[PDB]
Amino acid sequence: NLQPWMQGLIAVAVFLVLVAIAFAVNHFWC
Amino acid sequence: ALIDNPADILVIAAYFLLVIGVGLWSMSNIGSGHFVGLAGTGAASGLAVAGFEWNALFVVLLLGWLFAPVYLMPQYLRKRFGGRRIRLYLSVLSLFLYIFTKISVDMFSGAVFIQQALGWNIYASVIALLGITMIYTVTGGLAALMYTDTVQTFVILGGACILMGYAFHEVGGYSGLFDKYLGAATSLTVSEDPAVGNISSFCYRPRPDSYHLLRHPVTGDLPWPALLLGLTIVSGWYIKAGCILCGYLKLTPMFLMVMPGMISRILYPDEVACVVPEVCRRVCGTEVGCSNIAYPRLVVKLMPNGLRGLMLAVMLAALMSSLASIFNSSSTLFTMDIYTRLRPRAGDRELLLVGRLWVVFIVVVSVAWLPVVQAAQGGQLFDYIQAVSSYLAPPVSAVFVLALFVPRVNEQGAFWGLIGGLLMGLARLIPEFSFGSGSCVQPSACPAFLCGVHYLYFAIVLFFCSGLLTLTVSLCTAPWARVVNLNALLMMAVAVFLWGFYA
Repeated sequence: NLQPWMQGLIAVAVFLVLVAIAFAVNHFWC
Repeated sequence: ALIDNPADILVIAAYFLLVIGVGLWSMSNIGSGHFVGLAGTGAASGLAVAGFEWNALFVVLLLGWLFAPVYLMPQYLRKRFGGRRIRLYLSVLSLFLYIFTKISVDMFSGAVFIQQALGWNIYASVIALLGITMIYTVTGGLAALMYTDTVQTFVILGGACILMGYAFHEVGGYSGLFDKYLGAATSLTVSEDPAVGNISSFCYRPRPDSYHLLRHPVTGDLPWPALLLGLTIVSGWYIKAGCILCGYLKLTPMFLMVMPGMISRILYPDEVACVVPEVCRRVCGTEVGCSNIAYPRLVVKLMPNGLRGLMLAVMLAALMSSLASIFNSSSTLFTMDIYTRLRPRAGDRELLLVGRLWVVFIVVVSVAWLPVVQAAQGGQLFDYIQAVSSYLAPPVSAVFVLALFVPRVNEQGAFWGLIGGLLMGLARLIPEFSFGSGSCVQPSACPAFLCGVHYLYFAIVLFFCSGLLTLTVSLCTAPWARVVNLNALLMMAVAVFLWGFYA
């Protein structure tokens, strides 16, 4: 039973991971 | 009645006098329609209604940013497909959707504000609303528009915050609201009609999942898969920093309307949460359900003596501006897109007389439609708006998307697919308006095939089938930017944080 702020931080971390992936893909190749 | 005190009428008259004065001197994102529908759905079903707007943004900006490098609304169809049949058909859908989801709903929200501010009948309310709308339009209201639009959105939202606190102070704060709401229903659950009999507890107690955006995907008011996919489909039909600010102002409504909508059910359970048919009629005007009185009732019975009048005036002024603007747009579309095609002679004065007569015609049609609006989708305005959009727009969105992506589509195939999608959508619009919708108290006789599925899953089905029809027919017939991006991702992160918090 995670607290609401745990869920919010989990969502933020997941989205930041996705953003890092989207930045690394174009950092590597266009 | 509620505003019978001199102060409220004084502020209403002052606000309208200043509006008319600026209009003579001449010679936005959120209106009253949403302020009514969102709050009503929040009172009726919880807070999954806010699962629309947030989701919409997380889609819109995505399709506002992940489509720009690949695409760079109707004008694109005009260049890609050409001709005039698609232009005329898109104009027809635009006019019909303006009548149904922009004019009928705007007058309905107006009649759900004057009704709870004065007590008048629906028709007695829209008559006054349209009279003042005519006064606004004949005084050059559109001549100002953008000039006196920002100020409106600088108060209607700002004042909506004043109500927010006033609403959140009467429920013991934010933490208090989340305990009171689940324990707030009506005390009148007995109907004098023998057929209705005793009312079950399922649809007069607030839903058990009134605090979770992700409702059950099979038995939820707003199923999460349907939510996501249907909204990303509907949003296709309905600079960058402007989009970032739009998202900032699109995140708020959960705290500004949906939650103060939830507060209405717990301060006014007898009225806002009425379940007995005849009790709602004496409260509302309809026996299907009346959450739509959530925000107006809250505004009139909660705001102080002097600011209640200001809130009523601001809501009515924004509704007036929206209604006049949509009337002008509809008239222009009719007299420069369809009527001109029917009459190429292009009369000097006919193109203007026909515009005004069209304005009167759509006023009449939407007035006749008002009873359907007040009793649509269980008496919830937001549900009705999204139902009509789900019934009409997804085919247009499918045609647009497959034109952008697939280069093998044909203009003739596109048009045939569009007519197929419209016919498919009218197989739930017409049957689920003529037979009614009804609440749990009086379920409608609509076949389970049509009304069984949520309108968003129907959006999914209709979009996919319309796309398939378009493709098969087309084949068969004939052959500082860095700073902006950083702010965009910051806003997207904040939005997903809000989603996770209330997941």
